[PDB]
This record gives sequence, structure tokens and C-alpha cells, in this order.
Amino acid sequence: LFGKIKLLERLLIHGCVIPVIHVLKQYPKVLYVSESLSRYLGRVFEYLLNPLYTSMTSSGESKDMATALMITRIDNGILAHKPRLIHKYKTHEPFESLELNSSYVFYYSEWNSNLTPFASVNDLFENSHIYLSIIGPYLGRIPTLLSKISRIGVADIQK
Amino acid sequence: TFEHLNRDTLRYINLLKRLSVDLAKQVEVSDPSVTVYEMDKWVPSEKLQGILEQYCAPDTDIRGVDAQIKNYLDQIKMARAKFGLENKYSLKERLSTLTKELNH
Amino acid sequence: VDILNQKTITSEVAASVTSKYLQSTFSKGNTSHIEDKRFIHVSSRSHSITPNEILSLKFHVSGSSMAYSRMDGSLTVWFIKDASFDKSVEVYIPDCCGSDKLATDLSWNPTSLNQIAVVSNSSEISLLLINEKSLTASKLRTLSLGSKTKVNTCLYDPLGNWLLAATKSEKIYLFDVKKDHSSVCSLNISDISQEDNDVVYSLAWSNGGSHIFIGFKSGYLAILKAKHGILEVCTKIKAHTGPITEIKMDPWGRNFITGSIDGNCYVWNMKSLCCELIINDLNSAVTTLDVCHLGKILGICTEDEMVYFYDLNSGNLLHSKSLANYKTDPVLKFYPDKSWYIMSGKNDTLSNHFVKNEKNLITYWKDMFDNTMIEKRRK
Amino acid sequence: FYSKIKMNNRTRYSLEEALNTEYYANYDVMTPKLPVYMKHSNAMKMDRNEFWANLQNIKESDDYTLRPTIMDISLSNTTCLYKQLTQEDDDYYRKQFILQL
Amino acid sequence: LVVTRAEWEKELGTDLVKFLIEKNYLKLVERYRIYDDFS
Repeated sequence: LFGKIKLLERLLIHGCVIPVIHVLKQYPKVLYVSESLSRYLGRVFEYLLNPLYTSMTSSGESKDMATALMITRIDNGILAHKPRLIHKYKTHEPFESLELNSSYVFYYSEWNSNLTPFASVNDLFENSHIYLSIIGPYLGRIPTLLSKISRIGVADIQK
Repeated sequence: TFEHLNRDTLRYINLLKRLSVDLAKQVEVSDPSVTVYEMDKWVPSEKLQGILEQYCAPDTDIRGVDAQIKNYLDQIKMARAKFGLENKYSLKERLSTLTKELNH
Repeated sequence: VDILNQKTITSEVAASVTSKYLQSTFSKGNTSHIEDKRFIHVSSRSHSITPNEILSLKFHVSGSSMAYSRMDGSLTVWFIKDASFDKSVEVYIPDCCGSDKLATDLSWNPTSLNQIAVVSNSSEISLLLINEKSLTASKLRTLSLGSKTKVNTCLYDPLGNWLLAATKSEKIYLFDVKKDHSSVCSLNISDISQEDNDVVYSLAWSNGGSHIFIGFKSGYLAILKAKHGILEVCTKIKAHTGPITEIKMDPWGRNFITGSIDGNCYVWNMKSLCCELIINDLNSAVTTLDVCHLGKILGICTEDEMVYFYDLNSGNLLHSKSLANYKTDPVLKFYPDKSWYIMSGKNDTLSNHFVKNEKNLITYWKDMFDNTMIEKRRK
Repeated sequence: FYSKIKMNNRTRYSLEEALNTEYYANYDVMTPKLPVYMKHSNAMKMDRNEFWANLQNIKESDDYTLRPTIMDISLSNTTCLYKQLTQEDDDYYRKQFILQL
Repeated sequence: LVVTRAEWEKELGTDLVKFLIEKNYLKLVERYRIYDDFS
């Protein structure tokens, strides 16, 4: 809850990868202390992967930006259509949310300014010896990251 | 004199953000492809923004711009009773019989 | 204390309010039986049994009309302006879509204020108006096409811009609504599912109205565009090991939910099209499935004759009622404008609806807050 | 002082709920950083920043280099001590006395 | 609201004000008063 372990995962939430890679390469069983260290490191690897996964599934995922929209609320005065009204709040929790009428965002929006999302397939094979070797058999705690790398592979054999 | 200038620049700071009376927002939309609306980027009308900016621009009398509201506040129901009467029944009953005679 | 600490709705104070709303909607003064024609016929034979289950139940998108079709006979159309459910039957039609076959599916029209499209099992789609003054139901047209074998389902676009009628063996039809009810395209199901002789179980429109989700018998899920008149296949993923029973959508447009004949119910998000949350529901086969209009409650009803209520953000359980002595296929349905629901099955094949005095969950938390605040303003 | 901030932005929360009567609202009583018309207006920013810019040229000159502190409470003058701690507009002179105590 | 008959026609139509006054919605005080619900 306090100390070194709490310090090591607030650094990985904000932006700091190089001081956290250097610690977990020295003491590789700093995992089995918290199950949050493998969730927040799968938030950084999923940001680098996401421009590549949208382009490999090219025409489908580019129009998937337009499929995500909601239904308006239709009242029966003249049978008119009005949109829904929400309002933002900036919180300290890293994962984005949406309650009954309130949506929550992370307060520090420049968290990904030092990172760069990598190119097609030749850069994925180099950057996975660093990130994916720290959490070795712990990629199965993020099942949505294991499903994304397997669709890069099928889409690369077929093209 | 400095003990008076220092106190009147703390109540100027404490009047721009802290107590700071603001407008009540009516939501108007025109495009039918929005479906989500965050209530942060609601800005007022173009005719009201030009009137409110004239209270703080220099070299103006206050009572001459307070009468531009009484002009504006009565031009806002002279366009809400012009579309609240011609849309009331003169265009309702043109769609009453004409949608029955389409069905027949 | 824990009420008045948070002044905006957080993740934890929302999940404790919605467990009191479902707890207080099962009470004695918050339930009333619909005075149907079968509630009259059952109450005579029970005071002094032939089953006819319902085949569809649909709400108008304004939330002011409710139609539903029993097995043997008639349509019944209720009209609710504001009075809870004791206002008016307007019509019920004993020979609705003909006098020979059954009424399988229904769809209201989102553009026109009063019009249904009832689909028989023969080859023909009869559009008919429900009259407001008198209690009658007059027809408007009757559609047909060539090489039309047996239509089962019909769906309107949530913008009221297309109509999708589908067979479960041969073909899928699009009818334009704006100019005239004319066939635009037709796709053979063998081009959609290439594997075997599949049978289309369920369909859904997306919230925009440009993609169609189709659920087969082999467990495949096909997503196919409808741009203006073209009907082509975008993706094809294998979701379940069994027939995909029902498909729903989030009302905020975030995710969508699928159910199947194993005890399996995923929540797929709509951006990356990958599974996101899995409900551990290893009891029986999920039969019906629906969400709220705020998008928080998820009602699952399996073939153990038990209903559950989950969250969509987490996967935690809120409430659970067991209804074992009945012989129903019980149907949950949430209202589209307020947070009430109409759960089918009270004695044999009936429909009750569960009310409160507050409409939403948000005007319930806002009333629980102001009653606590008086006590802290008392001390 | 805290009952003019509470009753200013509680009436217009009762006025959102009537005009666009789609959505209820309970927000917090906070500092609405700039209202709606002071947020994005470069005619109100540019003449305000050139008022602070010539208040600093008074305090950077070599003439008024003998002056008290901006947050200073007077003790000698019995008139200004009552005029600093009673005006319900600033409230930074009644927070020092709470911190000192 | 109260305007004259000549101030009505600048925004309305002359065919409609000829219909409003015989149908008894407009009243005169030549200030023409109307009681209406638009919100």
C-alpha cells in the first residue's frame, strides 16, 4: 500500500518506463507482490500496439470509428430527437469510465509524450524482447492483449 | 496608499473566478449526427458575445450598453412568437388533412 | 455518512443504489398485473391448462405503446400516455396477419407515430395502421418479392430508414423506406456463411444504422455493411460453440452483448471488436437478454427458470429471483425511456410490470441524498 | 462569504433542470474557472494582461522600492485593521488569523 | 407581448393576422396583446 511498491506503479501509470524496466530486470520476482504491476504495464504496451492493429485490419477498423455512437432520446411532444447530456470530471484513476451521467478521465493528459507507437512488423519483433520478457507468463492476465497480437499474425500471413 | 492598492487587487482576483456569476445554458443543436453532448463547450450566441464584450472594452458609458440588452431581450421573443404561432396551427392543420388524404 | 461523502455518482455509490432499486421493485405495492384477455380467461379457470406463449414483445421508441403477439391468435396493442398500465387497450386483432398462419415478429416505425409491420410465415409483409379514435386496425400495403420462400424476422432501422426481412434458409431482403417500400438488394445466406447449412437465429441493427449483426447455428457471427444499397460482408468471427441466441447493444454505444446455448455470455467492445468482460454463468442456456437505458443493469434469464441482474462495467451480481414453479419461457423487457421493466409470467403465461414512484436511478439517488441531508441538518 | 457562493450556483443548477429538461444535475460547489464568456475571448484577455503588465512596471522601477508586502496585516492603524477583516469580498485576511491560531 | 398591427406584419404574414383577430386570440389595448405558451 505504501513505500517502494506503490512508488513503482505510479511511475508506470504516468510515463516512466526506463526506471521500471531497470528494476524488474534486476529483481524479476518483484512480481508476486502486486497484481497491478502487470495491468499497468499492459496499458503502456497496448498504446504502442494500437495504431498498428487498426491499419492491419485496414478497411474494417477505420470505419469502426463511425460505428461507435449512441441512440438519441425521443420524447413525444412533436416526436423530436434530442442528444444525451454528460459532463467531464478529471480523476486520479488511470482507466477511463462512464457512470449514469458522468464520465471520468485521467487528469494528466500528457502521459504518453515520451512514447512512440511503433511501425509495422519489424518494430514489433524488436520491442517485444524488452516489454514482453518482463511479464513472461503474465500476459495471460491481460486477455485482450493476447487477442490483439494473434490477429496481427493472421493478417500478416494472408497479405 | 499601498495598503489600499494591495487590498483592492485581491478583491479583483477574488471576483474573476471565485464568485463569478455566469449564464444558464439552453442547448441548441442543428446537425443530426452528434448524439453526445458534453456541457463544457457550450458557448453563447454571436449577438450576445458582441454585447457582453463591450462592458470591459475601454472608453464606454455603462448605461449606453445596458440599453442594448433591452433591445436584445425583446428581439428574442419577437422571434419566438413568430415561429411559435406560424408553427402552432397554420402548419399543423396543413399536415393534418394532407396525411389523411395521402393514406386514402 | 457514506452517502453524503461523494457528491457526484462514483463507481461504488452507483452499485449500492442500484441494488436497493431492484430490491424495492419486487415489493407488494410496486407490482400490478396486466388486465389482459388471458388474465381474464385464467382467473375464471383458477377460481372455479392450455399454454399459449408470447412470440414477440416490442416497445415503441417513444415509450408510449406496447404490442405483443400470442402463439395461437391475436395481436394486442396497449397505449400508455402516462398512466402506468391501467389506461387503455386500444386494439386487439384476432385475425391479424391473415386467418391461416401465425404472427411471428413485429416492428414499430420510428418515423411514423403509429404503424406496425407484422410478418407472417408465408411470403408477405403486411404493414398496418392502428387507429387512434376508434379501436380498429386497417392495412396500408402488402409487400412481396420473387423467389420468396418464408420470412421470419423483420427489423426497422433505429433511424427509420430501412427494413430488413430475412429467411433462415434462403435469402435476406432490404426495403427502402424513404422513397417507396421497394427492394434494393438481396443476399444469399450461403455467401454469408460458407461453412455448412446454417440457420439464422437472431439479428440486430447497430445504433447508427449502418451495420447488421447476424448470429448463426454453428456459432459464427457475421457483420455486414448497409451503405446505401450494397450489402457486403465486413468480418466473420467465431464467437461461441453453439447457436447464438440473442444479440443486444449498449445504449451509450460502447459495447455489445451476445448469448448462446452453452452457459456463456460475452461483452464485446465495438472499437477493437475483441471480448472485454465474461460473465461466469455456468448454470444453463441463456434464453432472453436485455440491458437498461442508462446501460448499467443486465438481465439474464436462463433455462433453469431463474433471472439474474448484473453490472455492465463490472461483472458483479446485484440480485437474483428464482421462478421455478411456472411453465413459462419468461421474457424480461425494460422500458426505453424510464427505468422500469415488464417481466412476463405470473401464473401461466402472463405479464406483470414492476414500478416505483421515481423514474430513473438518478432521480432515486437524488431523493435518497436529500432525505439523508435533512438528518445531518437536524443534528 | 460562503453563503453567497452557495446560493449563486444553486439557483442556476435549478435552472438547467427546467430549460433543457432532459437532464438532472448535482455538481459540486466549486470554482467555475472562467464563466462561459471569459473562457474564450481574446478581447478580454489582451486588455487584462496589459493591466498586470503595467502594475509590474511600478513594482520593478527604482522609485517605489520601499513598500509593504501584498499579504500584510496592519497593526498600528486601528481603522485599516477593521477594514481588512470585515469586508466579505477578499477573505485572505481572515485565513491568516486562522492559520496563526 | 405588445406591438401594433403594422409592427406585426414585418415578421408575420398579412394573411395570418387577418385570421388571428377574427378567431379571437389577439386582443387590443394600438397595442396588440397576446397570451401564449412558448418555451
